[PDB]
Amino acid sequence: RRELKLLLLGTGESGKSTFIKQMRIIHGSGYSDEDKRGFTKLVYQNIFTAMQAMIRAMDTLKIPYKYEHNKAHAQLVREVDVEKVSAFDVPDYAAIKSLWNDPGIQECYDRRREYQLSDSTKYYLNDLDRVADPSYLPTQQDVLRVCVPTTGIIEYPFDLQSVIFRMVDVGGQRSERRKWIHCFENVTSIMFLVALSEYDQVLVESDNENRMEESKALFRTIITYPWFQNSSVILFLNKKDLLEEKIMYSHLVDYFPEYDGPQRDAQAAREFILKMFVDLNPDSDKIIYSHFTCATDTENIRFVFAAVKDTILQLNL
Amino acid sequence: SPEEAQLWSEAFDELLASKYGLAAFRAFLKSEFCEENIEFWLACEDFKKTKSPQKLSSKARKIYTDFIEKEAPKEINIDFQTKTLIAQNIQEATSGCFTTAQKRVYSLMENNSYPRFLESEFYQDLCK
Ligand SMILES: Nc1nc2c(ncn2[C@@H]2O[C@H](COP(=O)(O)OP(=O)(O)O)[C@@H](O)[C@H]2O)c(=O)[nH]1
Ligand code: ALF
Ligand SMILES: [Mg+2]
Repeated sequence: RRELKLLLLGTGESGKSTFIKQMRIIHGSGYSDEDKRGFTKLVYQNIFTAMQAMIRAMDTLKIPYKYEHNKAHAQLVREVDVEKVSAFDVPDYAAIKSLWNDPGIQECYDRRREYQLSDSTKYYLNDLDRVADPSYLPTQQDVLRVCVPTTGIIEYPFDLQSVIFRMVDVGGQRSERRKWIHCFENVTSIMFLVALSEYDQVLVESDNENRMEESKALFRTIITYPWFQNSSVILFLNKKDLLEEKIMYSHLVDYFPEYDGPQRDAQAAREFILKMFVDLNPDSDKIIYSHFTCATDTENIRFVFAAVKDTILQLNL
Repeated sequence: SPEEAQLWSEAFDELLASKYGLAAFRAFLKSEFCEENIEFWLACEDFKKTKSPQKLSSKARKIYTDFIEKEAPKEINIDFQTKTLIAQNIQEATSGCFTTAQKRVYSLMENNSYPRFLESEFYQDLCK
């Protein structure tokens, strides 16, 4: 029992619980054929919760539905309780089927930056047929895409060959940041995560406020904490595969006007992103490790964590 | 007994139904500092059955300041949209003001805390 405590940190939905699950895959318990069935209920609710949100936007932004009977279908969807869901109806399938292909709702999804929408929404809704199949088993890729918030703090222990890494899963909202206090004891590493996609979005806990300016200032304060100067800080610029989607239309120059680099480059933009985060360090003697990651990609995760496993073991041993 | 307990695995309402178990799951939610959500629901379960307008406008200010208000002691984890919603109804409060987040918070436990409780060792050693 050689133990080292690690901390997974980041602003609301930078992809923390996704790592916890990824670690359970590569070096952990694994997700067998039976266990995948437990998720089913949520995957549904996620699509419901994914959809419900887009209906409120039709009220909010004032975008009109093209086919007027789609309003009655969305009205049926509005009144379905997200909690009590257990099996998937054909009508609710058709209700969801219909509205997704509605071009007004497709226009409502173009502007998902203007309100709250789980980014795994386009993942679930283009393969509805597979899901709405009564004998549907969720793949391993489907479980990663699930949108299940983490409230409070959690210890998920994993035993690697040479060492037992104790990871700390935590809640990434301002409301849950008061709790983080109870685990800062005995720390060897922080794994700070930042959603590369969330550069144009606004936070969940408030209005008219940019998420990366949240992630920047938050990151900044974690460093400054003096019980962490004898602990290795690792940055993780997550959701890089979404950044490639996002960068193509939304311009980073409309949000961080300093950027001298070129628009429409998934690389050139992210190489400036890491510079803003790594420009927030007071301590010159302390060094900042950084990896780019696609948290829902198990092969990309297995190379970053192996290179990081070697990074940490060389430090404290 | 070890059967009353094994009955709770079935669904999340079976765990709420028993009295002993309601104190232990709290003792576990405490052990993951996410008890503010369980106490809130029972604040809503006692709120939903409240009758007189006097008790409806005063109890409504107890729970808000606790779980909702910005930098509230037991601030449950929820959005700004549901917090804006419940911020306009408290004046002339009614049984179905909070339910917006009550159901969110129940979902927050069924999909996160409760499953972990069934994998917990304190639960499983109770099941023999
Ligand atoms: N496309 C993409 N989606 C991701 C990635 N990481 C996480 N997600 C999704 O974003 C959501 C948030 O993940 P989570 O780990 O809960 O972040 P947390 O809220 O900070 O714990 C989940 O629904 C994931 O499916 C990524 O690298 N790429
Ligand atoms: F935003 Al989180 F776990 F940090 F859902
Ligand atoms: Mg999480």
